This record gives sequence, C-alpha cells and structure tokens, in this order.
Amino acid sequence: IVEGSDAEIGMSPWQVMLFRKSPQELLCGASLISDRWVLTAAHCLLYPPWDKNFTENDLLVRIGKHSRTRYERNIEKISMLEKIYIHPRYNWRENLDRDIALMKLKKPVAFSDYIHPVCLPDRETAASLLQAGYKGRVTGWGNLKETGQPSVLQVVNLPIVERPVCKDSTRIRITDNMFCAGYKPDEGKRGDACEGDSGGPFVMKSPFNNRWYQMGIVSWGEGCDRDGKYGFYTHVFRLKKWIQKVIDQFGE
Amino acid sequence: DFEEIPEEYL
Amino acid sequence: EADCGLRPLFEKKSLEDKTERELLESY
Ligand SMILES: Cn1c(Cc2ccc(C(=N)N)cc2)nc2cc(NS(=O)(=O)c3ccccc3)ccc21
Repeated sequence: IVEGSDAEIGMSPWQVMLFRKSPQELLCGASLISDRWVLTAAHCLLYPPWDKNFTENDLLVRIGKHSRTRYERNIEKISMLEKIYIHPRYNWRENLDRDIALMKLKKPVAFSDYIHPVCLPDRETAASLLQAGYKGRVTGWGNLKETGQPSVLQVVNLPIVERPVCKDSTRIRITDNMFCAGYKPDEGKRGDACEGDSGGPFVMKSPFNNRWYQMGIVSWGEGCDRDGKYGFYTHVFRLKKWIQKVIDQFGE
Repeated sequence: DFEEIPEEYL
Repeated sequence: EADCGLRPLFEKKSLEDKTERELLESY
C-alpha cells in the first residue's frame, strides 16, 4: 500500500497472507470468507508472463496477522491448501479479465478476535454501494513505494472512479468484471495498492446493516500511485456465480 | 527477512 | 456466513476504527 497507514489491531480480521514456502516470502494478499475458503486473485497463482504457476503444496496461508515478517505466536494461524480453484474464463493472456480464485484450506481455521470472515455482496448491496465517489478500503503488506517494505499491515481508503475515467486512463481493455479506484490528480489526496497487495481485499462497510463487504480484489495497476493512473480490481459480485458453484460443488 | 515459522506447517 | 463482516474488536463491541467514518461520509 502506497500512502496508507498502519492498520489497527483486528481492523481487518479477514486479511490473509499468501506465503511461499521456498523461499519463504510474501506471495500475495487474500481474504477469509468462511472457515475453509480463502479468496484471492487468479494471477497470484497463475500468470505465465511472469513464470508463475503454483500448486497446492508450494503455498501456505497465514491468517490473523498484523506484523509482516514476524511469526505471531498465539495469534496467527497457518493453514495448508487442499485445492486451488481458478476461474475457467480467467484471461491472463490479455487483460486479466476475471482475475479471481478460491483456495480450500485442509482444515477449518478457528475464528478469534484477529480472525473473522468478510461478507460477499449480494446484487442489492453491490448495486447501491459500487458507485463513483463511494470509498472502499484496501489493505496489505505490499510495497510502500513503486520503488519500501512495511512492518505492519497497511490500510488506505480509496474512492471508486467513474468507468469512463478508468478506461481513459489506460490502453488496456477494461471489462465489466473490473472497476478502478483511486484519487484523481487534482483531488489532492492519493494512495494506492502496490506489488505485494495483489490478491488482497477491497472492502466497503454497508451503511444499511453495518457489515463489511468485499467488493473487489486487487487485480492490476500500472506502477503504484501514479498521477492519472488507478488501481484496478476484480468485480466480486459479477463473479459470485462462479464462487457459488465452486463452494456449492466441491465445498465442504 | 521473514522470521522462521514452525517447521510443523512445512 | 451469518457472522460475516462483523469485527470482534469493533462492530461486535460497538467500537469504530479511526477511518471508517470517511467511508460512511462518502456514501
Ligand atoms: C498482476 N499485476 C499487477 C498487480 C498490481 C495490482 C495493483 C497495483 C496498484 N494498484 N498499484 C499494482 C500492481 N500489476 C500488473 C501489471 C501488468 N501490466 S499491464 O498493466 O500492462 C496489464 C494489465 C492487465 C492485463 C495484462 C497486462 C500485468 C500484471 C499485473
């Protein structure tokens, strides 16, 4: 996260860290949506351009963390992956369309003050909250500058941008399965996700029932916090159908 | 710079 | 999830975090 601030303890109980076993390193951000399912970006697991194609055994899921590098004894819980599911129509060749994936943990994780699932939006919640100007929250242990490493989980609130503006800011083909967020150059304020935050959650707090909902997944961006550029996110609700099938199919 | 994690998870 | 989106250290004990109001005000 660029231009964010340290997260408060338990501020994001659903934040999940994708950790690479060998060598031990931060792989990506992700989210806890139930005691056995973790949501993240498809490219975090599969992305040929950068020679990336992880399998269950290469990954580890760390939940309930605050500190980035330290092993938080008696607080975080490390889970092993049982099966990874990547959207069948995930376009890693062109524009990362449908940049979403599910990971089934081998054993359910125990909820606590630092571990708690986030809600997946329904059509209505998405409809009324996913609007230009409405702010969302993005969190992660990713880089602080485009080019630097945080000690504590970072957080920043960012405004959703009008679709036209998003499209006019890049040469990449934008789809309805994507939305972009960030401050315009003249707005004064700034901030954005960055390398390492990818796969992480873009959440919003419903003013209707005071619950947190994950509307997006950190998908891609050109650089980090550049004037005129915006971070792009996977539109969770538009892909919820797939999420349902996976869970209501292989889901325990 | 990631602190060692219990090898049990490995 | 029936309990989803309600944080143990915040919504569950009716404490708000330092910047969530920024979100509400944007709605
Ligand atoms: C996974 N990924 C990411 C992660 C990522 C996500 C968000 C941000 C950010 N908000 N600053 C920065 C980086 N950035 C990418 C940037 C590119 N380059 S790109 O912008 O040309 C592009 C976009 C979409 C599809 C293919 C290529 C490719 C993949 C990328």
